[PDB]
Amino acid sequence: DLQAQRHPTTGQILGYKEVLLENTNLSATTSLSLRRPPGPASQSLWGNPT
Amino acid sequence: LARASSLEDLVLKEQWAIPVDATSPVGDFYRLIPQPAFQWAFEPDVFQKQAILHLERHDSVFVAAHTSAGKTVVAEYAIALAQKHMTRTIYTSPIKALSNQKFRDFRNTFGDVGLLTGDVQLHPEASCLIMTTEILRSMLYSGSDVIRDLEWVIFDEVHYINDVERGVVWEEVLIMLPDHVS
Amino acid sequence: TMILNLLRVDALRVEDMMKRSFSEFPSRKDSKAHEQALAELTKRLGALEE
Amino acid sequence: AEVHALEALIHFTKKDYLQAEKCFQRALEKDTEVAEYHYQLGLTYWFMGEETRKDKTKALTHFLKAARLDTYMGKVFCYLGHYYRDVVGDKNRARGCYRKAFELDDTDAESGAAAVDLSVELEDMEMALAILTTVTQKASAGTAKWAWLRRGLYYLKAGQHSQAVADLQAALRADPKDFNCWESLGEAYLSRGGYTTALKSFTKASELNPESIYSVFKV
RNA sequence: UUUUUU
Repeated sequence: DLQAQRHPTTGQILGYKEVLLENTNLSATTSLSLRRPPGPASQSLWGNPT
Repeated sequence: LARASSLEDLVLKEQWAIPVDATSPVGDFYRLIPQPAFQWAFEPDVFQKQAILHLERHDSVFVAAHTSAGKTVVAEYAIALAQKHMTRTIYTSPIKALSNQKFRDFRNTFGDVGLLTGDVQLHPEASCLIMTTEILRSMLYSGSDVIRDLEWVIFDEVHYINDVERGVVWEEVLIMLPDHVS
Repeated sequence: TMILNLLRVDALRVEDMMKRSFSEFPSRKDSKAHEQALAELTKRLGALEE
Repeated sequence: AEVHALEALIHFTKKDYLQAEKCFQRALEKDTEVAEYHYQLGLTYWFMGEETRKDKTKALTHFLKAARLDTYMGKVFCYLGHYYRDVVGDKNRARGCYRKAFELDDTDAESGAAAVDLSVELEDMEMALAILTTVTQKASAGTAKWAWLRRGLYYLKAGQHSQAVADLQAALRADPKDFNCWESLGEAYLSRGGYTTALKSFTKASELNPESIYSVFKV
């Protein structure tokens, strides 16, 4: 992801360093957590199987 | 330093339901909460002041009042707090005809209020969506990505649980609600 | 509709909703006391000789 | 004679002026009042006068040492111990006497915020959380942003987003203009589920201080 | 011989 860095006090962007993502291989139709990708697209609010 | 270093370092070393009293406690509503999220043209009564005192800490009230015009002060202070925090709030009414004038009054009182019902879908992107409970029950079974931004769910008339053909909706909703939603 | 919307999902079973219903509250109110009494009274039977 | 009064007035005049008079006031006070605790007031005045320009490795530093040996019971010598441990001289005992000077004389955020910040900069962390909790009960309505922000970030390092968001919300309710708090709160919402509240918060963060690239990029 | 929601 190339995440930002933060000064330990009054956090300021020292530099951008790459780290490993951890909640990939997670999907909207096979996972029930608030970490999954948002959704297919703008979509019908209700009435959605799968 | 050797002696001064030491001379400095030696000196250097369950109930689950709280029946808050109706009348007695509150005496000081303005010392704390000096910037209320909403300001009326009159004085909020004692029990409404206590309810606001507990809504500040993000607790979960159960108002049970007499007059229909006393509860909506809490019901719009929660929306003022929601707009202050940038989050979203869902006000849910059972009657299809009751959720029209409530919509009118909430759009007139402040900013953006979307409405969702069986046929109306005015602005389904606002921060005070007004719906019928069967629509919240239908978008709890799927994700619908609105649940990601909620703070408050204002069940308006929760004494319809005693109904014979719709009392199961209120309990399917009260069960499926995630934990971060007061 | 309830049965369909819960069989569809894998990590949720239909008896969970039945357990959590208000009409089951009196039976399921002091449930933690029931399991603690069972798990610490099974110990007390674990005393007697065969 | 006005011994204490005249010396104090001369020191005050020296403070109003440059540190030239300070050398005379310090020498006169040290020569005249030979003590350790009553002398500690003149020692602290001489160190406050000398700290402007003088290096004072022995004139004020030993004076501050005598004032530290004259540590008073109540709210009279903790700030001296804090200022004595500024940057050097066994920084671990410097952290110890910040902890002592803020544990005894916990009065205002100014001393309090610097004290807690320097405490948390050292390795130990599970002591800062208790301090933050203690300050948190005495937060009346806002007006404790120096505590709220640090405790929110400290809660942000762990995966405990509910309390962290609440803390940052309280901090902004205190004063809703520091863009750093808005950006950090937006990041807090984005760490957990919320997507449109993070967007709204980041837009608000960028609208004021429109110089910040990170906020617009995140938007 | 009234009332109600996807």
